[PDB]
Amino acid sequence: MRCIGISNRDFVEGVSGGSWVDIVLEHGSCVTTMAKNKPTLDFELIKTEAKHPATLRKYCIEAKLTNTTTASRCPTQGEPSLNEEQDKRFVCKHSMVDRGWGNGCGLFGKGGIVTCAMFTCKKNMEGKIVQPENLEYTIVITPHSGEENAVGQDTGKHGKEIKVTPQSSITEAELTGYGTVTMECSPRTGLDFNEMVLLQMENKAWLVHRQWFLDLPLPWLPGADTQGSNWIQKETLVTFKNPHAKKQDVVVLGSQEGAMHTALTGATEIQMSSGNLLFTGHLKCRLRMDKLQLKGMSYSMCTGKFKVVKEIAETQHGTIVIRVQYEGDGSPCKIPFEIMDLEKRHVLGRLITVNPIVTEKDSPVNIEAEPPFGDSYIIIGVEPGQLKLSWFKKGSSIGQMFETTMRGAKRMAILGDTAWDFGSLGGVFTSIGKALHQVFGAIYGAAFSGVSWTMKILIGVVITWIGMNSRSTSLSVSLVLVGVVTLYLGVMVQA
Amino acid sequence: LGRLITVNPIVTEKDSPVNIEAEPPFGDSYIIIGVEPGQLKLSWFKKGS
Amino acid sequence: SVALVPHVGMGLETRTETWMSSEGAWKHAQRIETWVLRHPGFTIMAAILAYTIGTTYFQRVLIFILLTAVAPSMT
Amino acid sequence: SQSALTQPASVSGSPGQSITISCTGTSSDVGGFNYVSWFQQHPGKAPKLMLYDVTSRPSGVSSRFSGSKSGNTASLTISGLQAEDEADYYCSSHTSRGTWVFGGGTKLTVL
Amino acid sequence: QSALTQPASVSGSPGQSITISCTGTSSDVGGFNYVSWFQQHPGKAPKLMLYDVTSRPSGVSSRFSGSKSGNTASLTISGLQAEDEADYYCSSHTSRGTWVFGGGTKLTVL
Amino acid sequence: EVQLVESGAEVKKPGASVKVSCKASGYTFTSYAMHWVRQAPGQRLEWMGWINAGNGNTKYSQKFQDRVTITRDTSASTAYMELSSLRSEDTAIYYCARDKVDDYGDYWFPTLWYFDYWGQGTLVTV
Amino acid sequence: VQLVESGAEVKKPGASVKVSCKASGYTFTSYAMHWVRQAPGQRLEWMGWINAGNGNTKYSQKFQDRVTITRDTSASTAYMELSSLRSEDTAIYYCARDKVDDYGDYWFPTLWYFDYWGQGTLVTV
Ligand SMILES: *[C@@H]1O[C@H](CO)[C@@H](O)[C@H](O)[C@H]1NC(C)=O
Repeated sequence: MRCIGISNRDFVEGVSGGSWVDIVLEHGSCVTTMAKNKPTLDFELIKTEAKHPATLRKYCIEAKLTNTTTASRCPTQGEPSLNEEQDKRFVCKHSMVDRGWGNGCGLFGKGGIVTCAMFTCKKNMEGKIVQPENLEYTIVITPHSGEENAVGQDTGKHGKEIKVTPQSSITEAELTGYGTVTMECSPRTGLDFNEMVLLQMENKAWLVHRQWFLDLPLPWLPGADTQGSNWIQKETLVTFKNPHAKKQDVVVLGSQEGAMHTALTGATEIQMSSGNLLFTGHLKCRLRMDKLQLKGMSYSMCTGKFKVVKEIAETQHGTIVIRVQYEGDGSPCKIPFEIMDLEKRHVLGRLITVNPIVTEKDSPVNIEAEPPFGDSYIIIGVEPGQLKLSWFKKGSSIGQMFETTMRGAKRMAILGDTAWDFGSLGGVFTSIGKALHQVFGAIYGAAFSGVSWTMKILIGVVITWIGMNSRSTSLSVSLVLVGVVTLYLGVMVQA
Repeated sequence: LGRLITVNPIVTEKDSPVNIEAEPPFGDSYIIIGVEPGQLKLSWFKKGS
Repeated sequence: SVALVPHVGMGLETRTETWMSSEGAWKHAQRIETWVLRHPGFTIMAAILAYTIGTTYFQRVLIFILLTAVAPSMT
Repeated sequence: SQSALTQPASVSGSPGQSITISCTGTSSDVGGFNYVSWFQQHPGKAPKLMLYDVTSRPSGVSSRFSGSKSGNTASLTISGLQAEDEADYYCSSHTSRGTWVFGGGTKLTVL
Repeated sequence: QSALTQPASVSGSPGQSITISCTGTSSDVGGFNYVSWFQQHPGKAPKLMLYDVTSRPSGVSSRFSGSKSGNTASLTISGLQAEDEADYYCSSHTSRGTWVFGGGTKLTVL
Repeated sequence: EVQLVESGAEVKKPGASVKVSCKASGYTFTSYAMHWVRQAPGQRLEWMGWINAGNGNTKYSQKFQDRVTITRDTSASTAYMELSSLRSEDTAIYYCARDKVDDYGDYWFPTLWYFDYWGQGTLVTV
Repeated sequence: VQLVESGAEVKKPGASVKVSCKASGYTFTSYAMHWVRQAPGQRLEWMGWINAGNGNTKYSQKFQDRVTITRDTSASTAYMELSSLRSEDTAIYYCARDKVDDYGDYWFPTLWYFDYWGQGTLVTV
């Protein structure tokens, strides 16, 4: 009831012999589950929480230098010595200047000089880490039944929200009037948070790769430094200039926030302002529809007239939604909603709001359905005052088949081998495909780690040409396939 | 899928936790502790091959 | 600089939009085009070098493309 | 502040009669979206939401109150007019800009 | 590596459950499981009630339970009998190899 | 039971600034955006602004943008509306209506049932 | 397992007071002997530990230059010596134990540290 208006909506149809389905919930998407004699349900991964993160490293973006001091040694006499050179909060450099009689030395040549200035971090950015045990995904399950009575219900929200954690593998949600739904979620495999850091800069946070973050060329402190002054690679944030071999000065390099933003061009912005909330990534769950039953299946069809209070609106997925008010008596009753052909011989459209019912006369009901391509007629109610609303879909079965193939391909590109677990019932074909995809994805990630989309496209074009120019038709086909997949992935990558 | 290392885990005293070492299989696996009424099932992923 | 090494090909990318994805998808191509326009002389030398080290049209084109891409890139 | 939605200053209806209060706005607020909410307010008391989403009404509001929208105009129909329905009715809209524009209001007077 | 923070006083009617908080840093309480709770009756040496965050010695009642979340570790007493009225000190082995004791809290029970 | 309670009516001189307080009870205050709608003795309702109690984001009407500040307190779950440079035409009853923010927390599109619950109202006389 | 200390001592400010804890019921050499002070009405305060196995020590920074901890393996007694005493040192001094590792090194504690204490020693000034 909340995923009609979402562009990234997927319909998981059917269950297994055990009455379970495997669905992968992405943050920006929703899943509508439909099974025979089962209520339609909407599932949305609405939150990921990283709890009690531990600071791993601290990086300096804006620094300042103070207390600059210098010491000089006459040529051939060794190296100059500064007392501040023994303090690690002072950054130092040794260089050689021209020395002679004019500036007070006995002989002519290069004399050693050392410049030390105190290094202070004005602004820093922390990279934090969360253990997989401390993730708390939130999922909203809504019975996909059209009841716009938010005020009418005691709770106020028709959707029921369950918090998934690694501690318990089974989560049970009781949808009042529908039985209960069981979710076997896998927070462990959603995102590897052992290999990731939660990098928060000034008032903005990102989700970055751990090795990338530990290879950042900035002054850093360890996560437990606790004095805040012993920065490690301070030389990355200062410049030592000895332009004419006459004098040496040290200046600081300017705020590096803004260059950090350029560095973060492939990251996902997360939010740490009021808690470490992540709105990216997926969660693979197993949906057990064993104690899930329709609602009001013991009611009798309404013997009254329905008034349309909101005209049939097509959703972005080809399903039509319409709101109908009930005017007749016998308030609690089933809504005789059917999708027919012109002659009303065949019922050729399926209802997505299975078993629509009017709980109260005064309150309207939202009904969604998936009409067929072409002309179809929505008949609502019994014949005295019967509503017969026509509709045209404007698609083709071949067209939506191509669209579904593209949706599945994009899911494979985004989710990887996890795409084989979306709306999947345990089968030989799915398991074999997932194993093959695991092997291929491991090899591909090894071969294409760290390269950008333009590099991916160049490599794919090169591989395609190499394969097309090979005398063996087997190796040629293999290389062309690899190159075409690389080109697709490079085009689909980023964001 | 997995075999226990702390063989024959037993609960001598009620208010006395017992800590169990087990060897899960490579990949996804579920650690089930207890019997059906109130049983606790825990998921785990082993990152090797 | 930190900006010189971006967080681009790290395999952490979801359906959710990444930082500076839209604008930054073509920054490298725009910079390369601007550099080539500003320095037409080097591109001629790169083409001549690629043609000299050839023995196949595919080889020469790849060499020229790589040279022109890395000439602005290597600072 | 945009511009206040305009509706008739007053409306009078005999008990048991059907009364319509029309609210007019631009294509930005009422013509554009469906955030047309009607608020009943008896004098000296906070406004009460009677209609939202043009036609939808809250749980405690009776079926007498029904609303509609046509082009840039929103209508509030009160069937079965009762003496207790003596309050200023304000139409409010969420505008395209992201702000709220209340209507001037009509006083519903019984008989 | 400074003194842990605890409420000065805590009270709870007999039979209620009473919770004490020990807040440390990333090295005192949020870094290591060396969180031990000590019960000291007036004029007597402290008694180790809990250790390893949650574990309790052999002779310690089962009404004493310990939890740790982030940089904060909590001690909860359930039965809250009159003999539970004492000063409760929290400690932790810091990352520098030293021991830090919380300010301590007092249970009034009645 | 959801009830919103505002501080009692106050009387002030034209140059002063008044701070009305709305206290939300019976719901997750941080999960709802608190709106401030003004009325005058016989004139139409005037929307002023909203404060997102979840993250403190605010929005004001152009009419009141320059001289109104909407603040919320997470701890006490209260929403403040301080009207500075508050001149005589500001004599008004000040209500506080509530609308719910999205699951993501931010307030981008309101809920169709906005202003479902109002406060009793505070009368400010200048 | 019992830890016994010396009797309460009264010292004028600026003096040095040495207290002792006698470890019985367990192998003295296999345990580390900690010293914890508590000002009257104040919280406990860790001072340092003596590794009776080999005499290694670690003092709290607040006592590094004043407190000295020594052992007598044969006597199975630990000694706490706090020179240059001041007014603020009036407090009951406790002694707590902690087993050292299999090799007597004692750098990681045992989770059940300070399991057994002494009745404490009162020092006033
Ligand atoms: C460094 O310079 C500041 C003035 O900028 C001065 O106050 C300070 O004493 C100098 N030395 C140190 C160690 O801060």
